[PDB]
Amino acid sequence: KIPPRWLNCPRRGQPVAGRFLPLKTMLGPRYDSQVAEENRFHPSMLSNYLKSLKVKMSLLVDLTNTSRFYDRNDIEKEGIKYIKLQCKGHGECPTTENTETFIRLCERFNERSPPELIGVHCTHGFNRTGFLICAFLVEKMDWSIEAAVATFAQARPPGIYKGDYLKELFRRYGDIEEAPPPPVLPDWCF
Ligand SMILES: [Mg+2]
Repeated sequence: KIPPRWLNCPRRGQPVAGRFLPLKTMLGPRYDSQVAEENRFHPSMLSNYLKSLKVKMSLLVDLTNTSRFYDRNDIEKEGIKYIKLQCKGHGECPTTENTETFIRLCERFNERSPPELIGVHCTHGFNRTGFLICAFLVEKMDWSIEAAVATFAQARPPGIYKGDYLKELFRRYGDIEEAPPPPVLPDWCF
């Protein structure tokens, strides 16, 4: 069955720090009977959009822990590197090991010229996706965690919305006492 709350979720956010493109998961043609034409998001739709802007994606990081949504070959056949990065389950935020894995991978690709984007997606494109992007911005790009979280909230509204995720990012990179409460969600979520 298609994931819950996916149909109304925007396919992509704005790019973050000129490098990361946050996305919800694509769903291949296997789900066409459950998804109306206007709401589809096959992998081809992402690559055709990038081609239309003369933009290349160097790497797509899939944080879903499943291969049931789309065919990784639809990404790889276009010359985009595909990585399935398994993250801590049970609703917990990504571990320090997961974040190191993500940073080790993305640092091999973030400095290409000409510039290319790194796509990042979980099922919906907000919590695991925003957590790992923020961790990279702080650890490798020297942004403050306040700036990272606020930029991700404006690029992919409403941003990270699990309060435990926000608190863990501030415990790791700032002052846990200053972590913001989760945002109030928009009506489309439910
Ligand atoms: Mg096909």
